[PDB]
Amino acid sequence: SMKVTVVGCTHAGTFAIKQILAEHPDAEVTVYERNDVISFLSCGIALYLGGKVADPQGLFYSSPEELQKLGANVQMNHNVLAIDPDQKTVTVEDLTNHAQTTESYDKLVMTSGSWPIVPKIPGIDSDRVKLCKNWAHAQALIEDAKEAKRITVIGAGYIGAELAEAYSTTGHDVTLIDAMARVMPKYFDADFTDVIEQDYRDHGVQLALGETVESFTDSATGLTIKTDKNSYETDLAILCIGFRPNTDLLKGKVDMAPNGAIITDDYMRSSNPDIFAAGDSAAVHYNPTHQNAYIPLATNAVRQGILVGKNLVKPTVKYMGTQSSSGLALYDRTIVSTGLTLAAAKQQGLNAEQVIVEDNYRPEFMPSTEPVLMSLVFDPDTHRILGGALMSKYDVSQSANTLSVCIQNENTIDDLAMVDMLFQPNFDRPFNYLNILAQAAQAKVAQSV
Amino acid sequence: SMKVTVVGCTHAGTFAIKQILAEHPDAEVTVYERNDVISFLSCGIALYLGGKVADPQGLFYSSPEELQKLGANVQMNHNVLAIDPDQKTVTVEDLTNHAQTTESYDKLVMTSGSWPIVPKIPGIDSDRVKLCKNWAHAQALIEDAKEAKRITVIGAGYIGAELAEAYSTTGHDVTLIDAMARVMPKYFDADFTDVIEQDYRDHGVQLALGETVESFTDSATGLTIKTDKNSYETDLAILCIGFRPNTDLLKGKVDMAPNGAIITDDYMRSSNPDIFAAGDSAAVHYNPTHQNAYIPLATNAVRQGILVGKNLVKPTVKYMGTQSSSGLALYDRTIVSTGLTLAAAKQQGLNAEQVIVEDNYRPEFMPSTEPVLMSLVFDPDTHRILGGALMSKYDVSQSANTLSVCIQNENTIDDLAMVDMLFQPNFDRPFNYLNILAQAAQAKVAQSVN
Ligand SMILES: Cc1cc2nc3c(=O)[nH]c(=O)nc-3n(C[C@H](O)[C@H](O)[C@H](O)COP(=O)(O)OP(=O)(O)OC[C@H]3O[C@@H](n4cnc5c(N)ncnc54)[C@H](O)[C@@H]3O)c2cc1C
Ligand SMILES: Cc1cc2nc3c(=O)[nH]c(=O)nc-3n(C[C@H](O)[C@H](O)[C@H](O)COP(=O)(O)OP(=O)(O)OC[C@H]3O[C@@H](n4cnc5c(N)ncnc54)[C@H](O)[C@@H]3O)c2cc1C
Ligand SMILES: NC(=O)C1=CN([C@@H]2O[C@H](COP(=O)(O)OP(=O)(O)OC[C@H]3O[C@@H](n4cnc5c(N)ncnc54)[C@H](O)[C@@H]3O)[C@@H](O)[C@H]2O)C=CC1
Ligand SMILES: NC(=O)C1=CN([C@@H]2O[C@H](COP(=O)(O)OP(=O)(O)OC[C@H]3O[C@@H](n4cnc5c(N)ncnc54)[C@H](O)[C@@H]3O)[C@@H](O)[C@H]2O)C=CC1
Repeated sequence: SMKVTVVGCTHAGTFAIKQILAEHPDAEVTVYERNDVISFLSCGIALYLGGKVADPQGLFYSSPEELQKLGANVQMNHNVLAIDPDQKTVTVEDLTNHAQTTESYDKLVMTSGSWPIVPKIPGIDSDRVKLCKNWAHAQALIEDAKEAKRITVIGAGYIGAELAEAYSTTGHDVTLIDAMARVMPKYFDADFTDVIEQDYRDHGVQLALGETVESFTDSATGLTIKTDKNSYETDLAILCIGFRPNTDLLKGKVDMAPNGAIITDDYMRSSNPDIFAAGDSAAVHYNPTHQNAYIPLATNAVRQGILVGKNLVKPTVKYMGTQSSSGLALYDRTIVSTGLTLAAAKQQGLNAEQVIVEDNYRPEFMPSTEPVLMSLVFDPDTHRILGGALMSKYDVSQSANTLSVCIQNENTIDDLAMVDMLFQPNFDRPFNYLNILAQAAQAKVAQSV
Repeated sequence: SMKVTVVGCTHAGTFAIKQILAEHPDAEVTVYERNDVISFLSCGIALYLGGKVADPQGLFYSSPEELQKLGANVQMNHNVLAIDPDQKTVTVEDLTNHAQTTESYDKLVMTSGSWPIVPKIPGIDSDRVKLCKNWAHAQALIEDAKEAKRITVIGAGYIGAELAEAYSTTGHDVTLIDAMARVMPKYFDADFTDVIEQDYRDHGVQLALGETVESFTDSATGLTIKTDKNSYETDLAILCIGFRPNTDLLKGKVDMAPNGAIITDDYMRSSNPDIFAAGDSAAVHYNPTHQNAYIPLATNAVRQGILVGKNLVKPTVKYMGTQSSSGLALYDRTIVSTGLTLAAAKQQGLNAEQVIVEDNYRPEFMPSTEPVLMSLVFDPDTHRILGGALMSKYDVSQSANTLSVCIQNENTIDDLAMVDMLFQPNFDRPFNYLNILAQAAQAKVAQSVN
């Protein structure tokens, strides 16, 4: 029978394994994972630190026992040391007693994920510099937070943004550093991030944008962070400056993007037809540009894991690509986006324009309403939608998924301007705010004629 | 200059006129409207009666003066008496002095909308039987609600459902009657309406489903509504049993559906190439069946009005059809749908199956969460999505628009099962609840193959 080795098991491995066992229940699935847990939802770290998670065990949705019971041979506390695609073997280390074994496989599933970027900076080994990725890291932050009044968050991507918000609302003195000039520059245009930065300033967070850490130095009173433009004193520094694919086991053995992301076909197969990849080990197929990209999100892991299982024996279900839809909640605002920002489209040489629209999401005659700030990015010539974003105190998150479906189907601003959407004054004006947004894009293109 | 006559101006006429004047500023636009107002949002009636509207002037978004300022010749309080397409004339009555005039047109915009269905029943002329459509009706209801403790709502469609809830939450004794066995049968399947009906009962509303009124009889202490199965004593009856297209001016003169809805091409042109129709006077192109239908919603009026304006001279923008997406809020529940119910699909002989899924919309580890009851209706062979619905105390209304776009693009359950949707625990589980819904449809189709 078919022998399947799965390297790594947080989310992609978990979904791949369950899918493989459901659709090929004779297969012999072995999974290796360095940790002693699986399925930890790292989104819960900031939620716990912000006082929003009562029981942290609720942040796990599966377990080794569950996978074992389903028919998998589950090897926790094991570190895969080598993969030999020519001989189709893996060499593994039991972390409890150091014992090494070598095993054969017919199909290998590379769900080894990512690891935080850790720059080579003097002092980075300090006990006061911590990572924020897995359950081990979360437990350390849960313990440190009590004694750490002053917290420096290094990196203002999604992780840093959520941490800075969580610590600031729980009475800590927060400084937020990013190398770029704005917070979350990858995800929103300046009209959005200007508003978010002002929120941070209003809540007492110190912004240190356009700065890179040169050194960490311990002192009698805490940790000294020297940037190229300033020096900060802190009790705890959290490093969250992005992800690096954890794929060295296959470096030089399968096609990879420059950063090591495994390239796959539409069935999640690597350049080696017996080696699949899913999750943060793999590039995504990014529909707005029709290019490979590396934008690691749990949504990719659960989908690609399922596809590995469906395609393990022969191509069966095509990968649909992604829009990299994403969002978060900060200080009572919902902020969501999908596809390209205008900044990114222009940076990549694409033909792109944008409208920004601020409207109340439902009529003023209602008992209450809320402004929603909206962005639509489009090709001014083909009118193809390239991306969009929404921000409101009203929960507009579901509208980013509507835009995702629009992009998935290559819809234009003219489609979105008139496509049927319901009207009821509890929810919107006679035209939905997404119709209104696209109508403003029409008006921009028409004025350009 | 091109001469344009617009018959009727609540919403579709308003949007057509603004679009015409913007795209052809020189055209001479004359609009006739029976009432003395335009742009009244009838959705505000239930809201006002429910105590949710402070200033009812906020329920108007435009005005005769605004259209006049924009260049229209606005003839309020005028009633169009005749339309002769062969001669391209309209005959009109000034209601203030009965003066009639006849005018020529190059293009006519039929935005005459609809009127409530009023059946031929003994006693229906009573002062205690009221309509619930326009601003005149609203003002009458606002006055009478003060004294009438017992309200009978005749018709459990959207209007009736919202009225019953509005009156029930402001201290009235409400009885809700429908000829059909369920409330809102056109819009949701029984798993949803069973829940809504229980909601009405829990709030003291008396349901009289599967009953038709035989007579209204004034009695010593109120009005007696006689049905084929019971009798009810009320202080006010509201008749809201559907809309009829108000199209008699053109009956015999342009192709119509059996109920009088004007059939249009993809440019909103009637069978007479100089007469356009938009709004409740017109049929919609219903995408799930690819057939004409009559499902009057304000969403159609605003869209078709715009399209009339863009297509008045030459075909410029095609009509995309509709899924008839619709929904409402009742007792803290958001309830939305798009496309076909299972019941409707099978009543029309379509090949169709359904999955019902109830899940919390976001993870249980959050400080709160809410169940969402979901339905997906689909062709089990092609996998095409035919319709869907969601119900939750969390505001899931936007998800009905996601489904609408899925149907607009002829997407399948397999598309929806995997299409990219964001994950953040403030909003959903790793898979969005719409992904989860379609994955359950996938599981149902898989079980039926072996
Ligand atoms: C704080 C934080 C918050 C986040 N919030 C969100 C959010 O809100 N929404 C969203 O969509 N995404 C979010 N993400 C991203 C999401 O968590 C990741 O995309 C997801 O963890 C990737 O899943 P994965 O299974 O592919 O890889 P991983 O989670 O990285 O796990 C891969 C596993 O492989 C193991 N492994 C690696 N090498 C070996 C080896 N040689 N031998 C044995 N085992 C090995 C590792 O121990 C690891 O456990 C967040 C991430 C973080 C850190
Ligand atoms: C209580 C109520 C609540 C509603 N709630 C919603 C909701 O929440 N969401 C939604 O999408 N839809 C809702 N609707 C439906 C929506 O209001 C209608 O679809 C909309 O009014 C149709 O607009 P219209 O301009 O095409 O037609 P109409 O509003 O019917 O206006 C047509 C106009 O033409 C005039 N007219 C007719 N004949 C003549 C003539 N010979 N001469 C001169 N004038 C004439 C009439 O006076 C009328 O003003 C609701 C309707 C009602 C009654
Ligand atoms: N709500 C959501 O969707 C969430 C998803 N994630 C995703 O997990 C992955 C990792 O998250 P992040 O660590 O925040 O990565 P990120 O890619 O989202 O942000 C990294 C930030 O670090 C900055 N940066 C890079 N190098 C730096 C340096 N030397 N010094 C200072 N700043 C530097 C970058 O300008 C960038 O803003 C991302 O793909 C993220 O989208 C994580 C948390 C929440
Ligand atoms: N939130 C929303 O979308 C709303 C939109 N509307 C729309 O306005 C239009 C008219 O609204 P409604 O009057 O509610 O029509 P409707 O078509 O929604 O419902 C009419 C109801 O009356 C029943 N009925 C028909 N004849 C009857 C009879 N002789 N006796 C008793 N019951 C009878 C029907 O079974 C039906 O349930 C509809 O198209 C509606 O969708 C109106 C209010 C709110």
